[PDB]
Amino acid sequence: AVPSVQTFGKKKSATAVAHVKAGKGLIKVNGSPITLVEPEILRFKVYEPLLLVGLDKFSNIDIRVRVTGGGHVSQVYAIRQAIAKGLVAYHQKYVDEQSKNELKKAFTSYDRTLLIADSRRPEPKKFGGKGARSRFQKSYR
Amino acid sequence: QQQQIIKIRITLTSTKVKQLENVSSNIVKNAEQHNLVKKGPVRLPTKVLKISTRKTPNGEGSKTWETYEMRIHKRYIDLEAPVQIVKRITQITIEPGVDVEVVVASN
Amino acid sequence: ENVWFSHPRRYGKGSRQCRVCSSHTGLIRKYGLNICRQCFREKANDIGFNKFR
Amino acid sequence: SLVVQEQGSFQHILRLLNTNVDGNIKIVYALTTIKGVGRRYSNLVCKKADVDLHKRAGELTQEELERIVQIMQNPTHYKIPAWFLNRQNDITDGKDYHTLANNVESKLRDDLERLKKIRAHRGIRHFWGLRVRGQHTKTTGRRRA
Amino acid sequence: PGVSVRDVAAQDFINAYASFLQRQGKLEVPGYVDIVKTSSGNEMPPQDAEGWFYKRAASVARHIYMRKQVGVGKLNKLYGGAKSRGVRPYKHIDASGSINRKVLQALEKIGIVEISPKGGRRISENGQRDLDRIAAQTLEEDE
RNA sequence: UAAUUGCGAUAACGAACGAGACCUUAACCUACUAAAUAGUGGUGCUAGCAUUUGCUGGUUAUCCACUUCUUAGAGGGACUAUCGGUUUCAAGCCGAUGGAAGUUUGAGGCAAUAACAGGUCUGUGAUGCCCUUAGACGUUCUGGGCCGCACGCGCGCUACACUGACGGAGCCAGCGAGUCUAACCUUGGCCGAGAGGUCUUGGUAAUCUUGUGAAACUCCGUCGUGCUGGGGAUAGAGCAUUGUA
Repeated sequence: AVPSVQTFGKKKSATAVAHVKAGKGLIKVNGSPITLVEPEILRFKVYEPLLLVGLDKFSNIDIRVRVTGGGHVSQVYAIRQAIAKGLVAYHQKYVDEQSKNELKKAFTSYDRTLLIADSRRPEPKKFGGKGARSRFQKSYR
Repeated sequence: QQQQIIKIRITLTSTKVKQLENVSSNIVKNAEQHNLVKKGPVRLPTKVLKISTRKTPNGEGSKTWETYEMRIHKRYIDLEAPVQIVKRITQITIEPGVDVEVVVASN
Repeated sequence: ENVWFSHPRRYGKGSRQCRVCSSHTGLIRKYGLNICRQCFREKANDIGFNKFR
Repeated sequence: SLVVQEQGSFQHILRLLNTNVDGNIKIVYALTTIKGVGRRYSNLVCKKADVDLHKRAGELTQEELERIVQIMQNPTHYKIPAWFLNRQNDITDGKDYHTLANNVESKLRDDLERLKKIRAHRGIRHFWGLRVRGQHTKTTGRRRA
Repeated sequence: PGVSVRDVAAQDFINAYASFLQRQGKLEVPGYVDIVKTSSGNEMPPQDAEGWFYKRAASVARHIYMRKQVGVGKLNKLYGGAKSRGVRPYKHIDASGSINRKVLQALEKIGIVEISPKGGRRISENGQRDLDRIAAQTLEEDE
């Protein structure tokens, strides 16, 4: 009756709403930060998308997302690379042109599954076969 | 209201072609003989939830075997028909095996 | 005329024997089948046949 | 918290349950060291004796190491439930006969002489000397058997 | 005034609020502590042999917000452990349910935790006050 | 070279099969006038701070539409190409590697040719086969051995550490049954040292035991490597489960 659309947008493996909240570099959404995690394993792995690229680099970008889907391991292994792509590529309107060109040329010799976003999607398989690496399960006679 | 249109989603589900052609020919000839709106059905990627009772205990030897597969040909109708004839489609052509999910959603 | 030809048979392997051919396998009570392994091959079109993989 | 300032009250090896004990361990481990008593029984009598775990062999000398043994022997006059332990209502009258040091290796054969008197399978399998708790040993048997 | 919805953490919270509750005197000990194994899937009881009830209390005290509600059917699972069936592999087995139910009931009677609708537990107002402001004050003190 | 695969000449010519003959794969469409269990703006006010609107019930024909993950049908990608030599280019090697794919497209399936004194006569009354019914060539019946070991062979693990421990987040995977005339029946509550014991909740269930939640990982205070903490195929007392047992 009314042309009321939900602003459906895409993400790595989930849905999103296409209405971003601009701000003054506030990496949070109004009641909770995410970045304070302290895992004791992947610390340098999370510092890699930022510490090698530029320490703060958040004077002109925020992350404003709430999505329920995908997975937790996918979330940790996807959102950091996602904002890395946001800060190195989407910032071409803002960041220095020679700086981003140097960065892309530096990462051309760095694409070793460290600057790759998780493009994984859930898929169902069919009943009748289960094997992946070993053999199947069949009887004699 | 009188002559309500709540649009319970009729869920056309069959196994064999003798019943599939039966129900599909039935609904379309019903539409043809009481002059329903001209909007026909198409099939679907069928709603298969994987459940089965396998009897293959131990894996010795080689494979001289088939595939355990079956297609429940759950299809649908894209139309704007009344809830009345949606109910009468279930009332007539009585055969146990056709399921109808109670879903108030037209399109 | 015999009195002692009865015997308790309600459960366990001693009560329920095969129905296929007086066979010697098939301790599977799926849907009350209790059908043999050669008998599953005697059965024709219950495998869901199709070959791509 | 607490700095070590103890003096030379640590003495030679003390006598207990007709054996020797190491003078380089907490008293709870010193009690577990003795046959007839283990970890849970040891710490049970310890935390029922209400002694802190920061005390070396200087404290709890032989004269202070009798309250513990006596409350271990007597669970009656102190409200020791004696059902958290194993042995209770075993064979005699119903009374809690808590396990003890020499009592165990003096009573381990009353059940056995009972069993071979009755001539049960637990007696005759033991007389054969084969495994008794129901494990199949057809193939091997090199060193024991 | 600038204080956000929460300023809570886990380890600072535990090892500070344990002594805080020891100062406040809220023991709520179930009586038969330090006699039991404390789990059906552990090797021995704890080695301190005195109390350790705040070690559970202040853990659940921020577990009750890190999860929206706390379920004992999953708590005893998460506290389960490995056990050996002799000459067999190690199997994960659930922890005790008796002590979990008893400490949960003890804190329910104390009035920190509370049974919420739709199945589960929520935090009462004393715990909510312990969550927001005094946690920030304690960590700003000890940091 | 994974191949009777390409060049090339010839008593050679033109034809099928093993691969080629087919499809499931692995990180796939701003895609399908496809469904209320997987969810998003406005939100129905906030019960966590209630002024720092994301949210708690999506106020049980429940704030609407739909798939953007539960159900997957199409056509579509990657090919050594744009570089040079390594065959005279007619094969083939490199690195700029180009991503739903530089290993043919990783892993999977056709028993192609024609044979085996090969396992199945004891497999469905299947083969010119030796013998019977009263002492049935024993159909059935009271039960129990079918795991007895002087011996060796064979795939499977419990340890021979300061790697044994408390506290916690570590939990990111589809997997499977259900009375219809007998055992699947609670996520939660309560008792217990614990096997375990009782209730709205599960017989037509994506729906209820199932909202399947797979496990030890880093840590410090302390004991603490030893035939002792490294454990239990070894022996004893009591607590009960599935099963007449």
